[PDB]
Amino acid sequence: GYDLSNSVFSPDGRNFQVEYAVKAVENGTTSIGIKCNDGVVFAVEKLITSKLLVPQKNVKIQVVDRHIGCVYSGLIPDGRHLVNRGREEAASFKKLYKTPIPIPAFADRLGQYVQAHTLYNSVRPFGVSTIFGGVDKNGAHLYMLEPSGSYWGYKGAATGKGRQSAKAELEKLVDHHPEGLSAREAVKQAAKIIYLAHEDNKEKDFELEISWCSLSETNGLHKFVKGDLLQEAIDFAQKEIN
Amino acid sequence: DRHITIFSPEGRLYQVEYAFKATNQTNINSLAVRGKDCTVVISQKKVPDKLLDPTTVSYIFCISRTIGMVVNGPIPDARNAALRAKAEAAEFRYKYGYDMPCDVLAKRMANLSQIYTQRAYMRPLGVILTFVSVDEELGPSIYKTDPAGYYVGYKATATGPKQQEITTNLENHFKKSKIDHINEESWEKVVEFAITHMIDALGTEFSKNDLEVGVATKDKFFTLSAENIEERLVAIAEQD
Amino acid sequence: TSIMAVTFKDGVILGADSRTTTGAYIANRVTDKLTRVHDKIWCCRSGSAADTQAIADIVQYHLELYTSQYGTPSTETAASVFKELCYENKDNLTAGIIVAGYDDKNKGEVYTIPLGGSVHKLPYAIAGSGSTFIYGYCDKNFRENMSKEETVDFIKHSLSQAIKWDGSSGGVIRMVVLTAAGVERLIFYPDEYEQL
Amino acid sequence: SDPSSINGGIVVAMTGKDCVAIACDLRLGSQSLGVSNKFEKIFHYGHVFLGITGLATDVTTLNEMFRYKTNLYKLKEERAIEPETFTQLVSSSLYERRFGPYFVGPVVAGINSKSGKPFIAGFDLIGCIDEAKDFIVSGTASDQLFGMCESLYEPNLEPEDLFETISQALLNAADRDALSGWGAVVYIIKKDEVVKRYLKMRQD
Amino acid sequence: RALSIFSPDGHIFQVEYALEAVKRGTCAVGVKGKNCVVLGCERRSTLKLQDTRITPSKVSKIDSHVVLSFSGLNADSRILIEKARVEAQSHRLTLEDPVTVEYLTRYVAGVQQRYTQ
Amino acid sequence: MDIILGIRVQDSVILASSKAVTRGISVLKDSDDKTRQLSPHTLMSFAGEAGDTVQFAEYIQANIQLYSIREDYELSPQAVSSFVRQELAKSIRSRRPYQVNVLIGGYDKKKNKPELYQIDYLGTKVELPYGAHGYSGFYTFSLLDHHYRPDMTTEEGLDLLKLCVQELEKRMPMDFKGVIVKIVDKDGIRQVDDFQAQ
Amino acid sequence: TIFSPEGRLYQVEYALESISHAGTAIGIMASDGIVLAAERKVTSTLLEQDTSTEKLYKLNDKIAVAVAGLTADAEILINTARIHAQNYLKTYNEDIPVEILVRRLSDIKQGYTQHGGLRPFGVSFIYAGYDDRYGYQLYTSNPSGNYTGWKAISVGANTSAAQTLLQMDYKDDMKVDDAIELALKTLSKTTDSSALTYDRLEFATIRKGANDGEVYQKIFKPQEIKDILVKTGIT
Amino acid sequence: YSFSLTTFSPSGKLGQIDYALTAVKQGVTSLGIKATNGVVIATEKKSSSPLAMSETLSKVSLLTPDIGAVYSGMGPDYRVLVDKSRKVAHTSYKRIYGEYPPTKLLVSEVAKIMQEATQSGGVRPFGVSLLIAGHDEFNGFSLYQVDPSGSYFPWKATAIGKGSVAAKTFLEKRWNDELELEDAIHIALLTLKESVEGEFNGDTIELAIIGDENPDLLGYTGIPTDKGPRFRKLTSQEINDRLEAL
Amino acid sequence: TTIVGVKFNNGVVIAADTRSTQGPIVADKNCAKLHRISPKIWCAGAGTAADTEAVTQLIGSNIELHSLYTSREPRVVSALQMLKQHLFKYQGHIGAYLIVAGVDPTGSHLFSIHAHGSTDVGYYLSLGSGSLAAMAVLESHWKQDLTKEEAIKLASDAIQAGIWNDLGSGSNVDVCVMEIGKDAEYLRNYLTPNVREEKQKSYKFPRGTTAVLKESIVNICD
Ligand SMILES: [Mg+2]
Ligand SMILES: [Mg+2]
Ligand SMILES: [Mg+2]
Ligand SMILES: [Mg+2]
Ligand SMILES: [Mg+2]
Ligand SMILES: [Mg+2]
Ligand SMILES: [Mg+2]
Repeated sequence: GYDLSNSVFSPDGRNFQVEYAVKAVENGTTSIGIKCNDGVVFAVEKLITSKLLVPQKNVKIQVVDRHIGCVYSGLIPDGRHLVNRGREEAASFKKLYKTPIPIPAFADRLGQYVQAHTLYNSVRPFGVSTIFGGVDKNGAHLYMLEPSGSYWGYKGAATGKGRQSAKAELEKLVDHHPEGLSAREAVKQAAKIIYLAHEDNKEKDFELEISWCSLSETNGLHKFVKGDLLQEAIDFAQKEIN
Repeated sequence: DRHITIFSPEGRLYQVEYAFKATNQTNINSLAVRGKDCTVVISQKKVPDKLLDPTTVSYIFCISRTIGMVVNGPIPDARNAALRAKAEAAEFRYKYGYDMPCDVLAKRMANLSQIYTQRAYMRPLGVILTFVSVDEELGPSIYKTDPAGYYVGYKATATGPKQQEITTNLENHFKKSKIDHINEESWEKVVEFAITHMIDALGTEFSKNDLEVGVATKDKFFTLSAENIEERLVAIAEQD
Repeated sequence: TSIMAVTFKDGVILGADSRTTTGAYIANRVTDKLTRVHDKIWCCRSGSAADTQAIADIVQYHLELYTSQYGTPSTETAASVFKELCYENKDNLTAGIIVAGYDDKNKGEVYTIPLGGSVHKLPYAIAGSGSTFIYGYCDKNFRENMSKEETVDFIKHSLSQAIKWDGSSGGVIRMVVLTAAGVERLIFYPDEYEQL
Repeated sequence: SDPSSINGGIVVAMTGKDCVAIACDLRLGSQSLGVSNKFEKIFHYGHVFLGITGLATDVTTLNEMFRYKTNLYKLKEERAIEPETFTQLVSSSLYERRFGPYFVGPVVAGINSKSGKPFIAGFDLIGCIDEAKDFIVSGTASDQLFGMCESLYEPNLEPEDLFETISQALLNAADRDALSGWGAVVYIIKKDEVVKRYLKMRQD
Repeated sequence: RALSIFSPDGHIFQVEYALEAVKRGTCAVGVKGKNCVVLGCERRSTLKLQDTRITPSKVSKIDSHVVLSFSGLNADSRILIEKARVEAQSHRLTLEDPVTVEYLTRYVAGVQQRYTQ
Repeated sequence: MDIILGIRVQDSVILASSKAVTRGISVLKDSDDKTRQLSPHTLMSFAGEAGDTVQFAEYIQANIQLYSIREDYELSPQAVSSFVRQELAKSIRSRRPYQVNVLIGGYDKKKNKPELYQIDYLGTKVELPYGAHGYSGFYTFSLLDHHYRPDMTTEEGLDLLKLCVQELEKRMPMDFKGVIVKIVDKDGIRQVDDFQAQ
Repeated sequence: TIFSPEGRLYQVEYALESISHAGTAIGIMASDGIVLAAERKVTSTLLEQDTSTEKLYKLNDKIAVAVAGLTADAEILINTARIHAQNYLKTYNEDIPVEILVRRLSDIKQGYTQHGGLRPFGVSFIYAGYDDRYGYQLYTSNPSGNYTGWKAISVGANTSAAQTLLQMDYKDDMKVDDAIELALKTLSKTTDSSALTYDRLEFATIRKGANDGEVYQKIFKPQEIKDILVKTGIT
Repeated sequence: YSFSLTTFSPSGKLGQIDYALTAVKQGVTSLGIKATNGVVIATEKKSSSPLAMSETLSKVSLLTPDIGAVYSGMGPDYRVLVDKSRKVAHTSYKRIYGEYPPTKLLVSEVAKIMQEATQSGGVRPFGVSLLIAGHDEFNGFSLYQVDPSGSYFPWKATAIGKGSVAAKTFLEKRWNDELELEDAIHIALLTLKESVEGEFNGDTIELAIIGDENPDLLGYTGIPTDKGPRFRKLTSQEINDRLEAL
Repeated sequence: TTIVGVKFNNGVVIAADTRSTQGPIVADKNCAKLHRISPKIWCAGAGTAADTEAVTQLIGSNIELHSLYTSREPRVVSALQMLKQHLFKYQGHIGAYLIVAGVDPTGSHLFSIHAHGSTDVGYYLSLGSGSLAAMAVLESHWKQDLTKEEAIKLASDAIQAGIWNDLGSGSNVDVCVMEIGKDAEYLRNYLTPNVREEKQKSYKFPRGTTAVLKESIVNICD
């Protein structure tokens, strides 16, 4: 009976409801991020349930303020909620301190909020995990946040169903390029990694979505990868996919 | 009777008891000791995933200019305690005109924990907090609080799964030396002593990326970096 | 009250008289109007002693917390906090403050938060009743990227004038030097500034 | 317009050897119009007397309030309140309304049942306490009273003598006050007994 | 928390049970003649050594011309009675005419209903 | 202001009240009743600001009636007045005070004595043999003080009242259109419909 | 605060059970006074009975109540009882009539019965009081919020036992000295312990001495109980 | 959770209350003995490790300069209870009469705090029992025990927690109404010894008394009405000096 | 009113006159204006007396609690910060002007708070109607490093300045010395210079002089 109410500590000191929330996450689309030399790339797998979907429209990556990019996997709506709060939290930070919210600051903000939803049985944990980051006064930052509110910084991160395949791919990158990775490369790389991770869900045709926040390619602001730069990586992935 | 903090027929609070188990979920051990004029706290640092940015993994927090706190428990509950610790510390200063005494900060945090123990809607936090500083009135200090709402001051202490091993090790040292503190004038040595006795009890060797040290001297608490740890780690590989 | 903060090559200096009056009575002749809101962010206070002391105390607090959570605050941020307080509560405040701070990337910076609660960043700033008299002198003798020595004098001169003419100003001249090397407290007596 | 000068009235309290006295006039008026000549301003909760002068509705109210308060006090503590204690009660009770006060001027008088030390005290409309061992005055003829007291008063008077003194003080002071008079009441308080006397005086 | 709620059969148990409490209460009766109404009630006899002089009578005046007797939880009644008396004076004070028995009734009724939802 | 007078003889309390209601420049009504029966042995007369006047009296009435029902008892005049004092003493420090003055005459069935209470808009309450509010006192007190006697008959009081009313009609500037008189005694409250000539 | 399928309020019924486990309080209303006696629960040689007050409380100078149930629960109600008394006095300048105070206390209890979701008060009261309208009165209120008035009554443990004994020896024209005797008698025959001893009693009377006019409430001091005990013969 | 967590059970028992009383029973022993010119309360400092520092845990607390409290049960619950108690001594009393409340009243206030835990929605009772000792001009000396129910009663002597019955029995025999403070301390010490498992000395015992006024502890000289606090905690040394005279 | 705070080589002393006045009338020819906030922290106040007493007791109380809760001796900067935040809260309406002095673990302190909530620090300060007469003296005889005795004299004289030259002050001098190592010593009526001379006659009336109409015994007991 220790898994029926949220805040309940099982006899092993685990919060079961949090853990089930993770399952909701696992059942979701794959998404990743790659911290690069001076920015971060975000990419996600958009599952095309049917031809009736208007192409390149149901955008899933979101921005917070003007420099933080956010992507998550799990119950989509729960993510939106988390972002909205991020936005409110970011503004309040700017209003009072003028400087846009530093990513570590932002992260802790989201963290504290989520952690709170595992404190009372009158709330259910968030059925999502978010990967986000951006550029700030001192470097790039990539973070991943889980339903328990836990979050840490990453060099690369992934989540969703193709998660293990993806992480594997990310790990390769960290070991082959300790120097860093140019924003352009990471883009292509993310494209690949997603294509790859897509195999754990190898049954439906997909639409890739990528975004970046680079100090040299986007001035430190979050912009989506579209047009020429997007086709380039789609093909790069379509290439190394065989 | 076992889902909210009400009493059991035996007169126990199970949820409080299970919270104590969560404190161990991380599998990190730490310890703290008091110097002649400082206080140190070592804690293991374990970065599993290669994809993690090692620099952001810590369970040691700078609460105020003079107070440091180490947490044994899950990260979420840890940070949740930190933020409040920080705030409470600030508010204390603003309202009273002098920095919040570590022991006072601890009692405060303890009182907040007691509340989750008595109110059904609040789950306790599965974390144990060790507060350290060099009190302007009390000197080097270590005050630890737990999910039961208990808090007390220590000559030295340790926390983690291998708590008892470390404790006995230290218990022995103090029974031998007769004093309630390491007898060294510099923090560097106390840090050493600390890491030494850690190695001694856990039976393991530490590199620079496996430790996390925090020091508190008059008017300031800081965390050493890898490089600073090394100078300690090196200096130790000569006595042992 | 006469106060000014001047940014120089190595950082910034804040100077001010030391007289607080209640009418023509000198309630306190050794007042310290140079307030620390943070290690290297200080503010000069002009207006209601009560209003400013409070605002200061509050910014000092907001910044202590900022620190705990996100590290060292910029001067721009210290300013924004002051502005926020002054602007949002304008109806019940009589305070004009100068915020000056030192940072390694920005060197010295100076902000003036006038009565309306607005903020202006400037090379130097002067404020207080005695300031009226030295706008001419200051706009004339001020040059950018001066040495500490030069700056000290420029402040010592401007303020001795202000003290000369304004009766609401006097006492001793206090200064605070904010540079990478640290924080220095300076004090000049009447016996010196009076005859320059 | 000054609420403290609409109804008129004065009170005075003095201490002697093992006793205290407290007197008040009886007029209740509305400006120039005398309205009642039977408005005692002295009340007691056990062996503690409170005299109150000022706006009459407030005089009434407060009296009602302190009974209530002294009553519960007795139930909880199982003993009668003491002068010193009552005093702090009155004070705190008045400061409670620091920004919309009861326009009155209270005077406490009694003898501590344990120590036997005579006690009197007075307050202004917001609790500022005046504790003097000689005498306390309040009312529209305060100036008058001070004059009389400062002259007529001398320490350690016997009940029989204090009586005269306080009566005279009250009486002549009242005669120089428009809004006071129409009768007077004097209490002579001793550890064991308390005598109350009405004085004959000009009815103008 | 919703106590009075529906059941699969369309009943509000709490309301239904309320009725049972009524059944356990002593009897009360009222019959109306041609130019009068009489209300009689039986007195409770669980324990006897009562001071009839003071004991809360079973018939209560709502107003100089309206009465109310009941059967059930003696406590629960007092409330209905108070609210009724208060509304009797209130009607007078705003309509300048005392309540009609119907109105009074419709009032006390409305109260009970409210407590059911 | 209007006239409100009361005088308690030995077995009752007589209350007389002006019959005029003035609104600005014209006299609207010449037959107003400025009193309400609180309980069958307690009457309250009143004079003050336009609405406040009635609104207050009716409130008191309702509240005294409700107690009579809830308790099956009639509060003593003394009780009825303390209640009224308290209600006034409360409004003096409210948002908008009831600018009302009232006299309360009642026959205390328990004590078997008549009782007259004077209470002003401030909560100043006092018990007297005769009393009035506003300027009414200024002209009549001199007469009352002179001729009043505790053992007066109801008739003696009505004459004394008459005399008082006469003086008012003689020296008082405004036309109050006469008075309405009521007596409160052991048998209740009756209106002396013979005070235009008696 | 819900109903059972039988039309009963669980918590109230159960509350009453708790009460029956409480010491016995007895109130006997005479012609010229009222008596209240009560047997203390859990005592010892070391308990200070002298400076004790756990079952008999003064509500007002004219009203006192005997308690059977949770002492703490009692005190809460008592305080608000003492307060209503005083409020009424401020408002009207007359002592509150016993029934009004009683009715008020009861309505509070009833509250806990009908709404909120808070457990009722595990307490039952016997009110001995006097007033100018009905003279001496004795009342009782229990957790349901119901109250009623008696010539003699008891609460707590062994009620039926005691009530039966009371109904047996009680007669309309009684006198205090006799009621005292009877009160003690009954307690003595319904106790669950060895024998009635002063250290186990609480006793109080409300008399209107003929050589005066105001009612005097007297709470018996331990010695006086011991004395009143010898005279009535419990030895 | 706005409904009472302590409900009445069919037999007429307040579950959570009885359980809380159970929790109290498992706590360390603490006692209080009332003499003619004083009161003493003592307990044992159950060091949960020799690494902890015994002093940083006052099991005996001052509530007002003339009233002290010791407990048995869950310490945390006591800690917060002491806070609320000290506060209410001020808000409900010194801030109104300019003097500290008398023991029975403060006791009564604390009681009130616990009863509310016994009925307010969403809480569990306090798992502690306190012995509160104090003095006041009018009532003299007193000792009171307060339970989670909210029930409180006065004692000549008593003990609570673990060996309560044995202790109460030892006290029952030694106590008499002619005891001078030193003697009660003695008996307190004796009584304490029997329930104490390990080492019994000034660092494992905590005695405190309420006796004559200590001007030396006042902090200033001048005003002659207040001659000082009557509550005084015994020092390790002062304790030992009496132990050695066993 | 005249109150002064003078800091000395190892402590601080504060003093004040003892005259309370309602308008131009000496109400209390000897009231006390020296309040205790905590055993070793005292303050003197001028302005609306009821306010100085109230704000004093209130903070003293909150100070007594903070101590108990932190198991630490009270600190002046705390008393300061608390008074100033409360006074400031009430935008000047709590007419309390205070000089708060006292010793604590960090040393000796002397501050002044104006009713609007502004504070000052100095080695010597004064407040009240006698403020200027007293400050005149301090500005003439004060020197750095006064002994305990020099400070008492100084603070004492200053109050005398106000006593003689200010209509708003008078009667006697109260002193309170807070030395670091020792207990605070409150010297009530350290100085008594204004004693009324023996009246020229006795106004003791001969018994029976007053006219009584009715006599009766009042009942105190229940
Ligand atoms: Mg994982
Ligand atoms: Mg909880
Ligand atoms: Mg809960
Ligand atoms: Mg000048
Ligand atoms: Mg005056
Ligand atoms: Mg006169
Ligand atoms: Mg003078």
